[PDB]
Amino acid sequence: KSAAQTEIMLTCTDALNRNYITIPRGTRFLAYAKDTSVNPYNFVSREDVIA
Amino acid sequence: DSSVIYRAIVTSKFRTEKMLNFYNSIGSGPDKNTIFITFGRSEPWSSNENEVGFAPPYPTDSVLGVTDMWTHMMGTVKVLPSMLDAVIPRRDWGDTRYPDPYTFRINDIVVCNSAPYNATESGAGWLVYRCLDVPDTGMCSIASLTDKDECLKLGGKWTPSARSMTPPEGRGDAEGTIEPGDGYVWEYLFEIPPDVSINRCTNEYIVVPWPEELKEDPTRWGYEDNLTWQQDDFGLIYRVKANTIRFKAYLDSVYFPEAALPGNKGFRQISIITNPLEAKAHPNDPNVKAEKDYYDPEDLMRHSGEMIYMENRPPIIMAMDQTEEINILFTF
Amino acid sequence: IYRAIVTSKFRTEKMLNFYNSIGSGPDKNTIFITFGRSEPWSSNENEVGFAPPYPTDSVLGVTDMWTHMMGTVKVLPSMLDAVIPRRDWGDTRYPDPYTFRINDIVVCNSAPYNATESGAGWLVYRCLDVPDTGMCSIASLTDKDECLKLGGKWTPSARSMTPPEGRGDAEGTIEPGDGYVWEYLFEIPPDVSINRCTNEYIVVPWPEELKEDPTRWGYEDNLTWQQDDFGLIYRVKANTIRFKAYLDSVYFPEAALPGNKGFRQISIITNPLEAKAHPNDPNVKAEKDYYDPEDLMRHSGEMIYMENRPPIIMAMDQTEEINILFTF
Amino acid sequence: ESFQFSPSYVDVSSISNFIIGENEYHEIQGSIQQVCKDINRVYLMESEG
Repeated sequence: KSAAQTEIMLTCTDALNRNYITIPRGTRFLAYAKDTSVNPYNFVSREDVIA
Repeated sequence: DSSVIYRAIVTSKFRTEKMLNFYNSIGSGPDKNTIFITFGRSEPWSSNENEVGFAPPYPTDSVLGVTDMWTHMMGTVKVLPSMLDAVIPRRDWGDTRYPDPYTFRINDIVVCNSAPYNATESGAGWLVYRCLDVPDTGMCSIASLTDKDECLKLGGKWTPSARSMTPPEGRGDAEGTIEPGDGYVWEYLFEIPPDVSINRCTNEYIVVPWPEELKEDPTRWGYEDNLTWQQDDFGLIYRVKANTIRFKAYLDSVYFPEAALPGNKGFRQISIITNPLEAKAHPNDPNVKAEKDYYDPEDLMRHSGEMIYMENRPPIIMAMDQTEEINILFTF
Repeated sequence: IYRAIVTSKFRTEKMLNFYNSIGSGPDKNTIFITFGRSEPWSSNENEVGFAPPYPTDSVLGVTDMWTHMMGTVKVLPSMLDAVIPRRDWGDTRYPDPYTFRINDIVVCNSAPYNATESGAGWLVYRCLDVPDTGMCSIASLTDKDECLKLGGKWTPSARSMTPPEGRGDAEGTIEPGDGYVWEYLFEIPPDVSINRCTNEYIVVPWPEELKEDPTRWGYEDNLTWQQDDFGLIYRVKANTIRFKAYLDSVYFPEAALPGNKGFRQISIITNPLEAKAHPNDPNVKAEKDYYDPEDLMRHSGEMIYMENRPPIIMAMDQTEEINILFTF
Repeated sequence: ESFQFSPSYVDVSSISNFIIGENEYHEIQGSIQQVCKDINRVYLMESEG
């Protein structure tokens, strides 16, 4: 069975303000589906990403 | 109790050193070794020899063993130093065939431009990189350690988790993939021009340049650009620590039609000889080293010179109009 | 699926090239030998049973050894000799002085018990055949001939009467009677003997040096039939070279001064280049016998062989000696 | 290639992450002559041209 798959740009700010900044793999987002249920559905970053 | 107990080691370089020396020792005419390579024994090891799984008897070294090997010998071929090259195992970035094309370990040496998928840059021969640093995440060869740095702080090997994104690039002395980001860093060596690649290189083993031959062109090997601080160097093989020389030879039916004739059971066993002397009609006559490329074993003096290396094989059948090739390498 | 072998001679061969390869000045290797690391391994290092940490080979390991290096000494080819393990006929101390195995190599005249013959240097015989009665290395065989026809080793029962003699080809005390038969090789002249020989290892002559005197080495007598031959070292199959070197306080008084804890570790280097004030200046290989590591260019030349020991303390007016044996 | 652009972004840098583009290198140039009597004497300067 195939997973949901979706791209998101997120606007973030590095508190350390280290101009080179990454997101690790597998970060967690609660995804509200068009409800078959109210509960969110976790989407994880399939891989890390740098910005 | 043991009073004195000490430790000492030879550097891998000394392997190389012997080689470079050994390479020097093949002479033209005088006072430096000359090498002939010989095949023989039409005769069958045993009736089995044809069948699968047959292993010919392990050769014997003795004045007896010599004579016998010296007895059957079909033919002989000289070796010019230019057919002798230093080589290291070839490893290409991105090559599917071999494991982990994208995963490199510290100090591994990676070839670029070798192949289309490999190739970054057109209009240039093969490239040779070594991989200094590998991604931080990975696994340690010592099972006790989960940190690359800690693995390495003890010195155990480390295998990185993250595969290489791109094959290394740049002439630039440090320059693997440092600024924007990656786990691997790459070290550059020299670039190989295509013809030599094509003619010398075996996809397992790149051919490595001699310091002497390098003295001729630093550019054709792309080495001219760098920085040595010792002045001229060219001792590059030290840096790569190639322990392996490749003998290349070419057999042709024409020099030895007799062993080439249809129905020959071929030669079972191979033997190399160093500094043999010509046959002489009069035993008091002064010895003569052997210039010509091939000699029927007759035209060579019995037992003259020393043969270092003996060999036994299942029969191999030479054939006329065939052109057969032999390679033998050496790690000193 | 094939089988193949290298002759033991090639061991010898490597040496001969390698022996050829030490150069004087040009385009042939030059060898320096270095000691260093005053620094203590650990407080224990002095104690009995102490084994220094197993050395490391790396550009790092190099640097450190290159860092501590006290002093450096060249090696002249004449300090390089081929050698084989010495075994003398009749020496009581060591086992079976009188019991020889086929192809063993026996020195004669070395010692009074050894000495048959005055007024001749040392002799070197090899023992072709051994008494018939004996013991086989393969426990299954009670016959020397059968043991050997199969090739298992054989140990003879009967001891030799006398150490062999005569220049001739197999002697062997064959006619009158004996279990041993003897083949002659060459005679060693005394001067070289005394100075070269370590009681474990006789020094074996070089072919070139042989080319000079067949007589002084007693080889002139024989039979080669190839004309000059002289490849004698092939016959003895010496795979082992002995480096000899001489350390002296005088060249390096600073490490010689009273109270030094001595040098822990040793290193040899090949073809270093001189120090230069200006790096663009052309490189210079190193002639002089000793160089302060300073007088040598950083990292110049290659060090093949690294070494670590419990500390040894040099002292001035002391004279220290080093021997090193490479088995190729 | 890869990244879609689309109506997307204010940032200059995220795109700079790779514009594609090209990076630095060194190169060695020519021999040297002394102004006078020794080269070790002389010193170098290169403005870009």
